[PDB]
Amino acid sequence: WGGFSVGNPTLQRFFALHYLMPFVLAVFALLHLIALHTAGSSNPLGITSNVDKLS
Amino acid sequence: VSPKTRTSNLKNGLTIASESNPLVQTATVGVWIDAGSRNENAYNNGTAHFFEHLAFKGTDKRSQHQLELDIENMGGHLNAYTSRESTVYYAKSFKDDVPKSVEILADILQHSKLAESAIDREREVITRELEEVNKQYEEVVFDHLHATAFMNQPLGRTILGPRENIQTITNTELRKFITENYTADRMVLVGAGAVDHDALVELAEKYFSHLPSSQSPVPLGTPIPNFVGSEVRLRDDTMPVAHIAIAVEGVSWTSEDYYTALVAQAIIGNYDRAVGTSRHQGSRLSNIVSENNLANSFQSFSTSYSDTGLWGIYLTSENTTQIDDLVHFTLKEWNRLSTSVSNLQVERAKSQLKAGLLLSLDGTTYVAEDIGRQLTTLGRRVTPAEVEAKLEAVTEHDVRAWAQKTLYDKDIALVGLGPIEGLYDYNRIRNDMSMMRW
Ligand code: HEM
Repeated sequence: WGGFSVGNPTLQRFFALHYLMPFVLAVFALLHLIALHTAGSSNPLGITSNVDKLS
Repeated sequence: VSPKTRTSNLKNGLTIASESNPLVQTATVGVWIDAGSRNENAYNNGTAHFFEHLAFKGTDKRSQHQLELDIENMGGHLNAYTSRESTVYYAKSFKDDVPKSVEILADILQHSKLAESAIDREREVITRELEEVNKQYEEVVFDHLHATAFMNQPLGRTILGPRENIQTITNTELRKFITENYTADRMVLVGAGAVDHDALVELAEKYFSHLPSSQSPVPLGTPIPNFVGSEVRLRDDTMPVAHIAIAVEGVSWTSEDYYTALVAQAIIGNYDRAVGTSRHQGSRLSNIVSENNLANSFQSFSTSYSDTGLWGIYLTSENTTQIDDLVHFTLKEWNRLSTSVSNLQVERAKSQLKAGLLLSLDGTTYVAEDIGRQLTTLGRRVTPAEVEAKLEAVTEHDVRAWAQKTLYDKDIALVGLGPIEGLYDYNRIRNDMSMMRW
């Protein structure tokens, strides 16, 4: 809180972190796609799609 | 300047056409017929090719064995081939063996036995041919290309015909086919090499005078094809070489754009890594392909029929991870026929073609094939002077205008055979038929 209850210090720090967190989130979103790229997307049948790919 | 092609007719309407060459000692005489597989329907598809087998299986006079002996005794050989629009039967011999060869050809065309026993015997031979074309990859690719481009139309059918028809073709339908189609007004007797025209006309009067005339004589090379943008993929991961053909609807023999399409084809040209000169060719596609090892070969083609054609390219490649680049660069070179070609490429291609069209005719069989093809598609032999004038009339504006109406943003027929995993789907191939920057 930066104090003894929710107040000005809390609000100012939440603004700074709220601005930051979406950038961290974009990095992790990119990371999970790079991780996925090794296997590719799964598909609704649950089988391999290596036999039949589309751009 | 080559000797003049002499042309005479008989009363039935059989054309005789000759080009004498006193420097050779052999002669090619034969019969070019304006008829082929395209004249069959779906039920008798395969008949024309079936007949070609039976033509050499014995006549009313000479048996199969006698036929063999008679030709062996002549000294030369006989040859035949059936295409979609054309059938040919010719005999290469010595100068003075020409009357024998005309007599044998007249016999096998008019007086063939088509004996049930021989029909039944060939019915197995032809059935085996169905499982051995499979090896001739270029032919497999071109037959699928016609089948898809002219989907469910007569030009789309194969020459061999389906297995089903081979088992049901009778001597009746064979006889019917050759009676309807092998008429005098559809036939040209051609002689090239050591032939006298006047001698050949006499031999025609002796052997081909009792040929039927058709009821309604149309001119030679008289025909509606509706091209289908489409693809056939014959993926085979075990083959090391991919074979790919891409084509658009091209031009007929008598199109006004016939020479323009030949010039455009020459701008792309051919390439073969096995030929030493090919790395130095002027064609842009050739340079791209050779520098980057994209292909073993490519061959541009412009196939014509009486009422349509196919214009495109046939590629072979072992580079299985860069098929995409090969197709991409090929179609971007086609785009440039619409957007970029100038007098530089056009005049270079014209130079190359003016010679090429003459160079092709380097033996009596080639000359006879040229006279026969031109007589059965155009109704006349076109002199090299006329051909030189028609080529000279092609401008860069003509090429650009032709490519913009024929290639640019048009549907293609595409056939892939072999390890073609890297060949993208239809949309991505067809999207290369235009350039977003233009
Ligand atoms: C900002 C949030 C996220 C974004 C922008 C995002 C984006 C994507 C995209 C574009 C794909 C590939 C296309 C698709 O399958 O829909 C994908 C696949 C995937 N995502 Fe997400 N994602 C996000 C959050 C999450 C979350 C919260 C999870 C798991 C709890 C998740 C797990 C996955 C998995 C397992 C796949 C692979 C699914 C498959 O193709 O079979 N993602 N994501």
